[PDB]
Amino acid sequence: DIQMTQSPSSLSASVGDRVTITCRASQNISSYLNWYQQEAGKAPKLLIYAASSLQSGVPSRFSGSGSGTDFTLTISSLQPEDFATYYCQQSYSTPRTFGQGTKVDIK
Amino acid sequence: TNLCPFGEVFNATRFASVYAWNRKRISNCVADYSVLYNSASFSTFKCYGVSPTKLVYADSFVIRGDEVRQIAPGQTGKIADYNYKLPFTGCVIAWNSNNLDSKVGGNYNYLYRLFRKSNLKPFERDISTEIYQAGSTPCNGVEGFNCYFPLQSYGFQPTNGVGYQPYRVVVLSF
Amino acid sequence: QVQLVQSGAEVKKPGSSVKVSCKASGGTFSIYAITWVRQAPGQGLEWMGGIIPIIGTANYAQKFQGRVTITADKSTSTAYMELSSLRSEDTAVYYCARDFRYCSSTRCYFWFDPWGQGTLVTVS
Ligand SMILES: *[C@@H]1O[C@H](CO)[C@@H](O[C@@H]2O[C@H](CO)[C@@H](O)[C@H](O)[C@H]2NC(C)=O)[C@H](O)[C@H]1NC(C)=O
Ligand SMILES: *[C@@H]1O[C@H](CO)[C@@H](O)[C@H](O)[C@H]1NC(C)=O
Repeated sequence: DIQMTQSPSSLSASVGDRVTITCRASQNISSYLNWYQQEAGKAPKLLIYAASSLQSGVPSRFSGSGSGTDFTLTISSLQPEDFATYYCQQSYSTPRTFGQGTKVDIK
Repeated sequence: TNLCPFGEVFNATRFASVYAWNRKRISNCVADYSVLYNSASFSTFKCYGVSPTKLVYADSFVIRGDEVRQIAPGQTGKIADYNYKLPFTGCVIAWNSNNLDSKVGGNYNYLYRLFRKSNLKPFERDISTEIYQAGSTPCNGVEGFNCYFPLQSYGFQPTNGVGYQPYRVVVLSF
Repeated sequence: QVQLVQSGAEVKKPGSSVKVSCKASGGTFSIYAITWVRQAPGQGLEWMGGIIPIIGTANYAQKFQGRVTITADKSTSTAYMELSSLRSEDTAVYYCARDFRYCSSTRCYFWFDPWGQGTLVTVS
């Protein structure tokens, strides 16, 4: 299977700060990485797909870059509505692989 | 004195999708084709080898507008090469069905082949769901990761440009 | 517009079975794929398996082979899953999604947009 490594496991930040999250696979997969946000009590939703495109309509709060084995997600200016967990999925195998997940915390 | 059900061929409640075509044979029928020729409801009425004023296998399906020109001998493209390959003598008749097929939210009852192992032979109808192998390694049942599900759907909807309008196409081969 | 609507919580005890489902709207029911994922309280999210109804054979993760049946009903446009031989460690929220893909040229990319609500099963 594909090992999806997601870190830091904890990213505190203030509102208006920047958040950087790393999603690296042990395998070189050119562009199948997706990022999801999960709010408390809810099913997860997609933010970013196929490495860098947005789906949610979010006003450029999330963006990122990289290819093959690596990838970096950045939060451009963290807002109150973003205090949610995040996780990576690499859509390149059966089973699909998910990372362990991370969260953005508060001061 | 005995005109056949051209009306069933044309005024079908539902049309076949490319990939899963409705092949009807017409025999023992008056060839009154003035009914199609003089009808203003049709747009394309391109006759090959036959005069349209003098003019059977009736192959019907729904295609998007940019691809209408592919239903012809000598053509290439997603439909001409992977769905419906034509060699022919007869006419290709088509009309804009936007008011029949374009549903709100999108009409997703039509499906076309995008990924194929080889170019189709004339009138070959491949109706299988076999997974496209891409070429780097056998899929072995894996989902589409540099491996592909062979067909893509195509939705039709009320707001579209010309190339995105659905067309009902009937190919009458003689 | 493939909104998925899924069933609520269930409590059947270990040794029995739990069947859950998600009804799909929008269209193109037969392709792309119905997949199920689960997560325990604590987001140890994993793929269980899924099915492309036009083929109808499914593909399962090694953790659920022989335990979970994933199927689909084309006329009901509904996703189904049933876990047999229930255990207390199976407590999780189960989710549906459609494996939507976008294709261009010779490559397609896959992601999950139409997430359901989550069905909580607590066999205890
Ligand atoms: C499909 O149905 C339409 C009716 O909606 C048929 O159109 C009629 O055809 C007759 C015979 O030429 C005309 O006298 C009528 O005035 C037409 N009515 C309308 C509303 O167009 C059409 O001929 C049928 N198609 C085929 C191939 O038989
Ligand atoms: C990673 O994938 C790209 C695109 O498929 C390829 O060009 C590159 O050589 C690969 N790199 C490694 C280390 O496998």
